[PDB]
Amino acid sequence: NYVTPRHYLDFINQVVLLINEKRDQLEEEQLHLNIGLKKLRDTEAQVKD
Amino acid sequence: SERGRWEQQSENFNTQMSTVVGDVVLASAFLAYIGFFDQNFRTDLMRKW
Amino acid sequence: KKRSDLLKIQGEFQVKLRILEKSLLNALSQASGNILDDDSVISTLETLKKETTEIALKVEETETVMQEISEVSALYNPMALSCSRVYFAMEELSQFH
Repeated sequence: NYVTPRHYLDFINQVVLLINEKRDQLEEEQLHLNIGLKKLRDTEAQVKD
Repeated sequence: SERGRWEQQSENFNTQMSTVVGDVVLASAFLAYIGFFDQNFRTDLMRKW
Repeated sequence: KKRSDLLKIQGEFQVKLRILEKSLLNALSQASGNILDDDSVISTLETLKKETTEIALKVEETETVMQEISEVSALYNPMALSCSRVYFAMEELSQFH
């Protein structure tokens, strides 16, 4: 088997595309998890009020 | 009780968000290099990483 | 059969919540004022208190099924092993053209 610079390059490109693909999915889900905890921690203060 | 559930989901996503870079690096090498070898080389390689 | 379907049917515990959650966030919105008699808030919520539970406890049994799985996946192990050994025996015969 042979590993060439060309492999190093694709390696990086994969790491670049996957960190994005993964972060995006996680942040888009943390956002939703926030539109929620607010709406809740709020209704909880309102009700407790 | 519902809001407590969101809190668990949230913390869970921060954990992932916290281990994404390393998780991706590892998954990349796997996709980039691992292929040629057999289980033993794959296994030992993943451990060095 | 079980192992698949069961865990193959994560959708309920997936979408039936991943969007039913979104439906709670709605009520709470068309709210902020008369929260205490709000049926869509009392609904969505208590709805979850149920549709939720399905997962939790039903899981308590899936760990115990994975156990059913394991027990039996060990009972066949020796035979599965003999098989691998037999095949690689046929592969050694290859030394003769």
